[PDB]
Formats: sequence, structure tokens, C-alpha cells
Amino acid sequence: VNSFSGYLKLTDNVYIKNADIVEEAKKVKPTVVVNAANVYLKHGGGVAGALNKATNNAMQVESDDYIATNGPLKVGGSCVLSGHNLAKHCLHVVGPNVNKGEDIQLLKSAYENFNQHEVLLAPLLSAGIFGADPIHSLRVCVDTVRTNVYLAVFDKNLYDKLVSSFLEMKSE
Ligand SMILES: COP(=O)(O)OP(=O)(O)OC[C@H]1O[C@@H](n2cnc3c(N)ncnc32)[C@H](O)[C@@H]1O
Repeated sequence: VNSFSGYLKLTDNVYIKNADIVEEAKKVKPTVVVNAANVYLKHGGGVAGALNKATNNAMQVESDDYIATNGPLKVGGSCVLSGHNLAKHCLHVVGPNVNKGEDIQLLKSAYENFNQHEVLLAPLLSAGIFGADPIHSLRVCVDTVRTNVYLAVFDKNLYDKLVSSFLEMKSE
């Protein structure tokens, strides 16, 4: 398990790869895969839709059961559910939806949930549907997370931009 390979090491504990998070999960067999969730665990598009599709909708049914028992998550919060065929566990983390005016500072709270797990395969939280600048999401991750985070960025042009931007900011 946790057989990560081909990552670029950004810091002592943050790694990045140009890869689809679902294909990485199948390759790596991680203990924890992170979902970029919303408070009602309605896994539609982006990472949540991709993860859910790869579980043949089991992650959505499990999430429906969770919500019916526990109610919606809070923004910046998380829950640990099954990783189904992709991982031992899925950590569902809710970044702020910047497009709806939710506090961008809650992206720090969101990434703080990573610190409860020794190693994670994760996406850039809030950087898609939720409208945060991906460069900002990466900076918050690097600054907030102390545990080992392996970031999967599927789009090559974004990957290239993130790496070059990270280098410029790291040295200045
Ligand atoms: C809930 O709204 P969020 O903004 O928190 O989350 P989301 O829309 O999923 O996007 C979060 C970031 O992961 C990127 N991304 C989308 N699909 C994949 C995938 N299969 N593998 C890897 N990365 C992906 C997306 O392009 C964005 O950079």
C-alpha cells in the first residue's frame, strides 16, 4: 500500500504529480484518498464525481447514509468514510466555495484535516468548482499540512503553471 511513484518533491512533506486522482488511487492503493467534497456529500463533478463513478456509485450511497444519520458537514470540516475499491478510507473534506462568498480562510481549516492522517493522496481543494486560485490552494496546503501529502493534478497545463509558480514564490 501507499506505493507512490513519479512525484516531484516540493517540500519535506508535499509531493505533486500530473495524474488523475482515480488512476493514482488504483495504482497506489493509498490508506487515505481525499475527496474535494461539499457539505451534503453530493458527488457530482470534478474529483467527487470521478471518485464516485469509479466506485460504481457506492460512495454516493454510503454518503447518503452518512448524511441521513449525521446531517451535513461544516465548511472546512471533514468525515472519514470507506475508500471502497480505491483506498482504505476516503477523507471527505469541504473547502470553501469562493464563488458563493464563503470565507477563503476556511481553506486553511479544510487542509488542517489532513494533519490527522500520516499519508494522503489528495487533490487541490476549492480549486475547481469552488473557484479558489489553484496557486493559492497549493500554498495553503504547503503552509498548513505537516503530514505526507501526494497531490494529483490531472491537467498538464495547470501542473506546469503550479510548479513554476511554486518555485518563484518559494525563492522570493
Ligand atoms: C468541490 O469543488 P472543489 O473546487 O473543491 O473541487 P473540484 O471541482 O473537484 O476541483 C479541485 C481541483 O482538482 C482538479 N481535478 C478535477 N478532477 C480531477 C481528477 N480526476 N484528478 C485530479 N484532479 C482533478 C480540478 O481541476 C481542481 O483543480
